[PDB]
Amino acid sequence: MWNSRKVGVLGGGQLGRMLVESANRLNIQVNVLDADNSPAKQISAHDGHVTGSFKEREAVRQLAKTCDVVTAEIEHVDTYALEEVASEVKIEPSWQAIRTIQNKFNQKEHLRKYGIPMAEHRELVENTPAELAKVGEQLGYPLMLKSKTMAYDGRGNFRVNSQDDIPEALEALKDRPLYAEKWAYFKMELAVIVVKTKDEVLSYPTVETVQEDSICKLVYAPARNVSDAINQKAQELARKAVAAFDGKGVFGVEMFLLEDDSIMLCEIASRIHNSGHYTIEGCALSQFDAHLRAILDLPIPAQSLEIRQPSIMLNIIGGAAPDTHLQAAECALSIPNASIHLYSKGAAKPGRKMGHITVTAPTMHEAETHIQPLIDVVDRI
Amino acid sequence: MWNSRKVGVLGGGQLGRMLVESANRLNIQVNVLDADNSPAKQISAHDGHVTGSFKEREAVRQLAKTCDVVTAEIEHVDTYALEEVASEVKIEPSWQAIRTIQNKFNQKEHLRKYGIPMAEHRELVENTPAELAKVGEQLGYPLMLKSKTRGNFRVNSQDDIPEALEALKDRPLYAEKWAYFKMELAVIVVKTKDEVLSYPTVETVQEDSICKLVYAPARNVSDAINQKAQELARKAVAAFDGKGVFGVEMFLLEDDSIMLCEIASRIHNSGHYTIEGCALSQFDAHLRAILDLPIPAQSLEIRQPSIMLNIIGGAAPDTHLQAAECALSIPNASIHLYSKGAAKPGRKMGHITVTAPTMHEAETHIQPLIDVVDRI
Ligand SMILES: Nc1ncnc2c1ncn2[C@@H]1O[C@H](COP(=O)(O)OP(=O)(O)O)[C@@H](O)[C@H]1O
Ligand SMILES: Nc1ncnc2c1ncn2[C@@H]1O[C@H](COP(=O)(O)OP(=O)(O)O)[C@@H](O)[C@H]1O
Ligand SMILES: Nc1cncn1[C@@H]1O[C@H](COP(=O)(O)O)[C@@H](O)[C@H]1O
Ligand SMILES: Nc1cncn1[C@@H]1O[C@H](COP(=O)(O)O)[C@@H](O)[C@H]1O
Ligand SMILES: [Mg+2]
Ligand SMILES: [Mg+2]
Ligand code: NA
Repeated sequence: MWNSRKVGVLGGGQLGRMLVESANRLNIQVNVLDADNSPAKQISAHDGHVTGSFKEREAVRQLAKTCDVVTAEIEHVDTYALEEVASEVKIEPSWQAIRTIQNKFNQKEHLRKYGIPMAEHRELVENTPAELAKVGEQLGYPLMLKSKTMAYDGRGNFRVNSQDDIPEALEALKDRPLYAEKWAYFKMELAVIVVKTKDEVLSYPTVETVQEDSICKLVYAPARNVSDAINQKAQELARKAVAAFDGKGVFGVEMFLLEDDSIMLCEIASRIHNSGHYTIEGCALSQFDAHLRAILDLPIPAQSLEIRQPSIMLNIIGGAAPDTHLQAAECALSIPNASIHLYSKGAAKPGRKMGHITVTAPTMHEAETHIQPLIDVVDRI
Repeated sequence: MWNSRKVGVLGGGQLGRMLVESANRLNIQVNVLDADNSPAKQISAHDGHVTGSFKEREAVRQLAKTCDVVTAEIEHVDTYALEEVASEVKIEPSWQAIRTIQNKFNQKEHLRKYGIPMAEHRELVENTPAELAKVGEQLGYPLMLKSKTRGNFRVNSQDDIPEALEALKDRPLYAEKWAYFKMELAVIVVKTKDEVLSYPTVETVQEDSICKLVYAPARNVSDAINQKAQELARKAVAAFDGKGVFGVEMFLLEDDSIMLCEIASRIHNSGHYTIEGCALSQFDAHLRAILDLPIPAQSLEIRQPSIMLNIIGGAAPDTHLQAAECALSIPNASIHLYSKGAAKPGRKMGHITVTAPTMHEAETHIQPLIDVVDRI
């Protein structure tokens, strides 16, 4: 009815899985495109999934020929197959938004036309040290070396501190299209989850995030020690970046806070984002519930995106050992107020996002205290 | 690891479903024994499930054979069948405790040995008019005609006896002395290998004999009554062997004293609010309890006032859809549909839990949904 439609999700990792939990609560059929038995398929026992990859032309097209709206839980999808099937199903958010967004360098130039403040950069026309060395004397060291495509979870980033790191950097991001970014000296990082609807623009509070080795680690929601003046500029900034893109759906906005208190965009995501996991226990409508509603033109009471109590989300990243992530979840079993989410991801690879723990509390202070020991254990591994 | 043990659950209705939701978060495998595509199995795509009824000796024996522990999501389960296998698989909570509980008369007699304040009652051996009549004289009217095993009949005076008896024909009974409560109460208790914990006392509301609404916590009920209820609950449940979540329904008497209504040996309707209401739901709590995992006390506390509205089948096989479609627009409304599909009259189709910082506030948001459901 309002829930008879089928939703095609390109990608079926943890994100796709949180989306399915939300789908399941409303009895909306979610057909997933990804490997068999992926995280999302694991909790949706029916026959509509499609086996194959989201960057796969014919797999992308089959999914679409069987669903009323096709969405994505990842950006590195075949937007060409999507333009091809644009006539057979609705796509939200838009294939052009995804195509743009999926190339970081391209995303950025798209936004610069829009006024968006963002770190200086230089594309790398070949992958020579000569080239890099050059760009180095153009924007200084260190600098962030980055792959234009396929990057997520710090996977296409490489900090270059000196000209002596050059070969390692290049090796590291071997055979990928690159660009370098002038350093961003942030006093903190922020993120706003924006929701684009048929007739409205909604958003959650600004949160403070902490990244290490280029990967998100913690999220404090709402953001600590930030004036309502900053929260605000942050929010405007985020809505602006989003308005630059076509589509209904949840959008993730990453910004850096300058020592000067001014704001910079770090990157924009045309999907459900790690920065918003706290919404599950943190608000009445999680980002995941929100996103389905948006792409299905279902209501979204704004009150439901307000934060119920303070919270902190800690990621459970693969460590040196492959058992290691379990030890963290295990410790979480004893943190008061800690909600544990394991991704059913398989082999835990170092740096691999394997699950998250979200801790709430009537006050940050107290949420901070409940979680310390778990960060402590997490830290020593 | 700590989450490599297998859980087999008898039943795959909305209860097993939420129980499955919780294990999927922990990636703990659940083999459900029930029909195919049961609400629960649909959210658990693996091959360990068993197709059958939890009333058939063999379906059951098959499930134990593939689990570490066996638990249940419905009370009417075969406990002799379960008994048989307590040799091959651990059963939590006890088949004995289950067996005792699923008979309300026996459940009742075990609990008097323990001091559980309850209604006086009288066992009907004959299901004869003359026998009932006598009882009535000791107990007074009206009184509650009850089956030990929809199964109740309020009897007002001598004359209703007749109607009252066919009314509960086939079944054996005992009648209960009237309870003049001013409110109904419920406590979700958690029996751990080591302790008996409870979540807060909540107020429950019925309609046509089916839970309709629950107010968490119970409205304008002093802190003392709350704790008294919690105490009584914990104490009755401690009279049982085995681990796991137990739901205890109580009567608040006019004099503010508490009387036990009944105990259910499992995750129970009155506790659904614990999903959005507490850091650890009753589903989360059960899985931990049975598997011996920590259960931090604070995680059992109510984060904010919440109200759960059950979504009950009406006359139309779609109506639940109205309720939920109306709820899409209710502020702070967390919707739970059971994928039971086919709406029949009075069937439990889903539930909605609405939260807010204050109970008054939640009542305000949910009102219209109530009217809605009421309109139909
Ligand atoms: N210019 C930069 N200067 C300093 N640190 C950066 C810069 N760009 C990225 N980072 C750091 O790495 C994190 C992840 O980088 P990002 O560009 O967001 O890639 P990913 O797609 O893999 O998220 C950022 O949150 C920030 O900590
Ligand atoms: N002794 C009693 N006097 C008044 N009402 C009673 C009595 N016993 C049961 N009831 C009412 O009947 C409803 C169902 O009774 P209960 O013993 O819980 O039966 P069931 O297991 O069938 O729900 C109760 O929740 C309460 O309203
Ligand atoms: N982190 C991220 C960025 N873009 C998508 N994801 C999530 O990460 C997945 C899987 O990452 P992994 O490479 O560890 O399997 C995606 O499908 C989605 O759920
Ligand atoms: N109503 C109830 C009573 N005891 C448990 N349940 C739940 O009801 C389900 C089945 O309800 P139905 O008869 O409508 O199919 C059971 O599996 C369990 O979840
Ligand atoms: Mg990022
Ligand atoms: Mg009852
Ligand atoms: Na950092």
